[PDB]
Parts: sequence; C-alpha cells; structure tokens
Amino acid sequence: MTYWICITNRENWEVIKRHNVWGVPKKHKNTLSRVKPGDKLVIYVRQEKDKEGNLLEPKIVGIYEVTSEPYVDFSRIFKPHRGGKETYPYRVKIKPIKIGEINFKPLINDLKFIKNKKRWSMHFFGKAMRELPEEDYKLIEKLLL
Ligand SMILES: [Ca+2]
Ligand SMILES: [Ca+2]
Repeated sequence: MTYWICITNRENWEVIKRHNVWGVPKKHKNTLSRVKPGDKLVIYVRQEKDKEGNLLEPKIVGIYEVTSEPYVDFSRIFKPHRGGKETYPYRVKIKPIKIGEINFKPLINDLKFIKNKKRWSMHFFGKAMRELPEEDYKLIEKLLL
C-alpha cells in the first residue's frame, strides 16, 4: 500500500466529493500510474482568497481510499485551476474515509515529507500529488476530526 497527499483547491474539492474521482494532468500521469486500489489519499486545498479578498488558509479536508486502477477519461468535471481547458483525464476512482477540516501550516514541523521547513511550499509547487510517509499519514489521520 501507499499513502499520498493530493493537492487541489476548494472548487475542485467539491467536484471530488461529488464525483469520487481524483484526476491529474499529463505532466503528473507518471506519478498517478503508481497508485493502486487500497491506497489512501489525503486531500489538501491550497491557500486561496474569497471574493471579498479574505485569505483562506491551506487545509487538509479529507481522506479517501482508491478503488480503481488508473484510467483515462476526458469528461469535463473539474474547473481548470490555472484558467486553461485542462480536463485532468488521468484518474482513479475513490471513496471517502474521513471528511474534516484542519489547518495545514501548523503541521509542517512534524511532517517528514516536508524536508525544507523554512519554505514548505516548495514541496507543493508544480505538483498534483506526492507520496506520504506512513508516519505522516498516521499523524494527519489522528488530527483530522
Ligand atoms: Ca493548461
Ligand atoms: Ca494542461
């Protein structure tokens, strides 16, 4: 088995919850190809701003379990996160395990995958998902009420 942290935003988090699909663009297809049924996905949403300019801190919002092998499907369900026409066609089916909401920032000091504590964001930049050490998954699972 393998644990992963998946990077998305609030709008697509809603799509994920409704469709039970985790998808990534072509540049990250190689990483997704390693995912197998049974794997756990920690869902993370980046920092955003609401319409009134209020900052929405980065959060862990849930844990899902992978239920299918990777597949390809170009159905338009996600909102292109950078304003393009991206469909995030390479996907796995998933099912919910846990739905919650905890701030991510206070956790960096204790998350092993964050090697560079001073600029933790570098571990998320240009990535859709990355493997989580078992210890990191265990800590997040316990904290996500
Ligand atoms: Ca694009
Ligand atoms: Ca693209």
